[PDB]
Amino acid sequence: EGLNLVATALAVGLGAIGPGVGIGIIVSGAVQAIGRNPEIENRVVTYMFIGIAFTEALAIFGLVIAFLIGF
Amino acid sequence: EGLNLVATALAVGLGAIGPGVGIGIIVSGAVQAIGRNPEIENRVVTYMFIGIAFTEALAIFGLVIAFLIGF
Amino acid sequence: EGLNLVATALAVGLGAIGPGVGIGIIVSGAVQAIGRNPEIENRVVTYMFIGIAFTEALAIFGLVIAFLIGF
Amino acid sequence: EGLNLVATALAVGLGAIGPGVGIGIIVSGAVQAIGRNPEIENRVVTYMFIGIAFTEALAIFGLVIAFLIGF
Amino acid sequence: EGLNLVATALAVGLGAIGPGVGIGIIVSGAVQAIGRNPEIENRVVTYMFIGIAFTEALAIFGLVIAFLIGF
Amino acid sequence: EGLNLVATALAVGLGAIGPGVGIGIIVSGAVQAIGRNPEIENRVVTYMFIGIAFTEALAIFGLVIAFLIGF
Amino acid sequence: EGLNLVATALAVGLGAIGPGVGIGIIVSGAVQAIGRNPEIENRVVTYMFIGIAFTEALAIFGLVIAFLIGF
Amino acid sequence: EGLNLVATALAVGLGAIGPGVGIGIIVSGAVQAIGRNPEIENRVVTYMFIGIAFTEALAIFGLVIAFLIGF
Amino acid sequence: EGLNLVATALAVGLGAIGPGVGIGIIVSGAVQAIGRNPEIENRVVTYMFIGIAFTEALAIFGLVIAFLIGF
Amino acid sequence: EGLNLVATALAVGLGAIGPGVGIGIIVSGAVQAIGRNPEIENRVVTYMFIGIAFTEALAIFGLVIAFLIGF
Amino acid sequence: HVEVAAEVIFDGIPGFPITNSFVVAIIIDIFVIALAVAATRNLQMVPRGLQNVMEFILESLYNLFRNINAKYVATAFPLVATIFLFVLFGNWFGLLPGVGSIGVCAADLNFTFAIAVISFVFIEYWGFRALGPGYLKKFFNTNGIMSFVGIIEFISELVKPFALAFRLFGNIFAGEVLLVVMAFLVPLLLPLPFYGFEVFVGFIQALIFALLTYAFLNIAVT
Amino acid sequence: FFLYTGPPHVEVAAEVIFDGIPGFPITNSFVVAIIIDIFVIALAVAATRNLQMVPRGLQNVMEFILESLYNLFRNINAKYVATAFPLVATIFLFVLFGNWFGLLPGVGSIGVCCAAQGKKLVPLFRAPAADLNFTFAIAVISFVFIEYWGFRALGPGYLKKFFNTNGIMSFVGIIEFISELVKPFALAFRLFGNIFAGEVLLVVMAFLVPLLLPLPFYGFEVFVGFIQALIFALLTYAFLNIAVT
Amino acid sequence: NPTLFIAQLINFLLLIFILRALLYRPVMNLLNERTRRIEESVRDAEKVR
Amino acid sequence: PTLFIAQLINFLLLIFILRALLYRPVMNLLNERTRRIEESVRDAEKVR
Repeated sequence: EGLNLVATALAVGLGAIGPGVGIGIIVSGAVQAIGRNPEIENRVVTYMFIGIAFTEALAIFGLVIAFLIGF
Repeated sequence: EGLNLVATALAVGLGAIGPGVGIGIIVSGAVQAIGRNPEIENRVVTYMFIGIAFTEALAIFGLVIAFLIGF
Repeated sequence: EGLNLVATALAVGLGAIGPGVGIGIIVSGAVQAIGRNPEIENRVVTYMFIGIAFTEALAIFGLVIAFLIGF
Repeated sequence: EGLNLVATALAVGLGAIGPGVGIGIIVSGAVQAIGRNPEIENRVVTYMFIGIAFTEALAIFGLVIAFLIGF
Repeated sequence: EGLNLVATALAVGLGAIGPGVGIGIIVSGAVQAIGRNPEIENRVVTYMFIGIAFTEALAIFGLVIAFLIGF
Repeated sequence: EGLNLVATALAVGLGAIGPGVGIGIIVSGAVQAIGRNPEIENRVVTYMFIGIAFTEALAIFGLVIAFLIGF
Repeated sequence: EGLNLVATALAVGLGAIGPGVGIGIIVSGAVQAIGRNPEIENRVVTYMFIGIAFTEALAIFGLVIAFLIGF
Repeated sequence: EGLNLVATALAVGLGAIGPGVGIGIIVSGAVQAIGRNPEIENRVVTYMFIGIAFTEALAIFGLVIAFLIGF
Repeated sequence: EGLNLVATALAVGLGAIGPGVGIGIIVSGAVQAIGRNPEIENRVVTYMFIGIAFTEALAIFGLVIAFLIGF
Repeated sequence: EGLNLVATALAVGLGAIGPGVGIGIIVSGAVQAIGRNPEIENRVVTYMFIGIAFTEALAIFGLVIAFLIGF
Repeated sequence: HVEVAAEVIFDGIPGFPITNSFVVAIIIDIFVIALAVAATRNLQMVPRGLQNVMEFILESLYNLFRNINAKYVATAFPLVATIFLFVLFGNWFGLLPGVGSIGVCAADLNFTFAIAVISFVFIEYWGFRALGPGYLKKFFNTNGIMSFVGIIEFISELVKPFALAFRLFGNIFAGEVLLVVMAFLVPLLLPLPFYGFEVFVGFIQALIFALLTYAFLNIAVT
Repeated sequence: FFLYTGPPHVEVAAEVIFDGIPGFPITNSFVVAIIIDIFVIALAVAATRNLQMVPRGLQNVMEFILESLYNLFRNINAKYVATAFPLVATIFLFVLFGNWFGLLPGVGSIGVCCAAQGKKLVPLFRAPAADLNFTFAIAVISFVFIEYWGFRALGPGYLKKFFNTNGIMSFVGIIEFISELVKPFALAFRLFGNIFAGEVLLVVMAFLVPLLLPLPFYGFEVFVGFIQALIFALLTYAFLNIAVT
Repeated sequence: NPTLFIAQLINFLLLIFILRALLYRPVMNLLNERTRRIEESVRDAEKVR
Repeated sequence: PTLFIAQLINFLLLIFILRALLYRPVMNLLNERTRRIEESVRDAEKVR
């Protein structure tokens, strides 16, 4: 009917707006803290990646729901 | 009818957008705190987890409601 | 007329949107405060839990609407 | 029809996001102030409760309609 | 039909996110200022309540039209 | 036909928000500047009121257009 | 039908919140700028009104177009 | 029919939403920076002109899209 | 009934929303940095322009997709 | 009908918004860290590059699914 | 079962036989007069409670207004005092004080509009009295390029009292609706202290209305 | 520059099957996975070489990569830096291999019988990263390894991390356990969406104007695939450390 | 489907085990040996002094 | 089909771009790693 296409579009758009500013401020805070001290930069670089991964997982859930709707 | 598919799209998207920026703010503030003083990472990281879990609780509430509407 | 499904989807997602970033900002402030004043946990984490309790309580009221759709 | 339930869902969703992020900002400002100095905590907590009460008033404004539509 | 009901839901629900974040930010700034300078506690409180008077006025602009459209 | 009612609800729904976030942010800067420099006064306040007026003009336009279409 | 009224509602509502808060950001930035240094107040005066004029030029595009919809 | 009217309303509103907060942040950053120190006034003014040009580019893109849909 | 009209309008508006809010924060940060120290100069100019071109690409997508529907 | 075209418009716009706003905070944090400890120039180059790479990863997810709806 | 209803009436038209808003106002006035009688005749040099209300309410508000605007708080002291010791008292009487709109065989729009009309008359009388042409200042003057919205600012000020009346009627009416909803489902307030939250919200709304009147007066000053 | 022709059409699918099903059910993903494993084994054999501390020689590159991965794992934690290092190194250069070979000439057209008929021309490439089964298996294995490591290190700790996290009133458990459980599914879906999305892009975007449009797209896709492989490798260790911590 | 997933998991596990035994064990051993040789050489320089 | 030709052309262009983009930096890094190993060997010889 075409409303499934609307559902997929809405799902991916939501899953894209969600983590955009998220990962943005993530890496912003990461580079900030690195500039404050390049000594503990490795530890914070390790710690920010799980935060990136959770947001990416939410985005992936949004995308795979659209794919599931497609099939 | 396609109302179920748009329902799942709305559920997952509107429940995932919040926790995305949420995780963003969480790990952002965590990384500024750790770079500022990582001697207390032991607790800062623990707080991040408890907070990460709290926002992921809402994330999985949205996801499980989307799954339930999908089945 | 299956508007109940989209109704509960929108309710859960768009009630969970806010408390997500609310948890994010409260724990950003708290991790900053701990990176300033660690031993104050006994009071600051109490205020943390109070603010947390309000947030997921509001989200849980949204979830009660989601279950009212079940009713 | 189910449009009344959609109305309730939209009302609670839009009435829960607002105070949901509100109280988060409230407690965020309060906790940065505390971490800055835990000597004015009495006044800080009083103003925080005032803000929490205003946000709760907004939440009730967006929430009572959910039951009113049921009537 | 129920389109007037969902219109009431739109009227009351919308115009809540912005005033909610405003209620957040007003006291966030106020407590930051008062912790930064407690000698201005009276003036900061007055400049907080003026912002209250405006943002709650916007919230009630939403609420009054919600009741007008409701009846 | 209630579509006009929906249009009015949506109109005022976003109409009374512009200042909401605006008075939220404007007061923050004002009180922070006052705390930074309490000597400067009445100039920040004149700019404060000018900004408040310019922000709330949009809300007034939204409300008056809503009234015009509602009557 | 009332779709013209929906068009007016969208025109007045959307495109107003953006400039509505942009004005607040402008004036707050100017306020802390002068608070930190009042000797640059003349340049701040020159910059304020031009920024406000441009954001209001976006807002008036939003408004006059709605008047055109009204005819 | 009316679909073009609401289409134009949505176009202008969603083309004004972005550049509004855009120019707001533009001017806030510019006034703050020039308040930090004079002698870079010409350079910050040039960057200000670049910013307003880039925001008003998208503004006029939305405006001319709506204008062309008008015919 | 003219679905392509609203499709083009929505595409243009929701493509053009992003770059303004991006470029605002973008040049605000760089101009604050250069106000702190003019040494980086062109080096920061180069860091800024490519970042702005990245969102210009999304603006191009928003315009082009509407153009395809428009012709 | 053009509901699929509306789906493509929604997908592209609402998938462009997220990365578009995010990269702004990304490169703003980058230039801030340039202005404060530019010793990390290589590190910030790498980290901002990977952060954006995630952002247009989300963007290209949105664009490719939008094409699929258009396919 | 929800049974809430709107008590909208016409102030210009004669009072209705029921007159719920008028009855509530009369009850609030009677309670205030009783408190004043108890605190006036039985008044000592250092009274506790009887003079405590005066010291902690009237003197505190006068000090706050003087801090906000000294030498103008004195001029409009009656207006702020009238805003105080009222509205909040009417809401306290209307906060389910043994009736709750039950057993019948501020929320009024007309009253709020009249209060805002009094506020705007306070503007037209006192504000810009020290200047006369102050209302015309920064409004389409020679510098009207930077003050084009100045007349729009005046209109907002004209709309500011209307919004104040709306905020007086709003929230206060909301509290009534929330209490009615709690009675219909989950009675005895709610799991949270609904009644206490409503009372605090009404008190905060009255204080905010008084402060808004004082701030509007100060803005009219400059 | 112009792209006068070449835009024949666009076609995508969830996955692709392969031959050999009679003796044992084989999908094209299994063929791709076997090829990636064979290439990895060949690289290790060449990397080993004489193994007499030979500098450079194309083995120093593999040695440096392994050393960097070991340093990253050590920085993440040290309780299981040695025992679990082979586990993370298994994902490293294997997810990377899956991301690679997607830009090979006709990667999406490999094994097509032929646009004339396409009767049984199943593309026998089916990039191992671009298959839900492989990602699901990898995530399940990683979650099982993390759970076993937590049980072995602190068996009471794994249970007390949720059940006894806060016995009085509420507790971090349940929500924490639910989040960890979603973490395996989240990791699986991450690999499912990644690589598959890159292939869909390389098909659709290059279907129109296949000249300098697919080039930056493939560069970004390769960078994203390497980033995703590194992210999964680091996230396994991060989850293990969080369980230990 | 599920059988194919199980087969892929088994193949990946076998390849990973073979690699850990042969390359990862030996590559790590070689790198550690080189580093330890350098460190013990610094110790031998100390002994030389 | 022609999709294979397009993919081959894109892969060739990508390889040509990458071989000049940072292949020299990669070679420099590899040479540096080999130099570090050789320096360790030389240091061992010297100390012994």
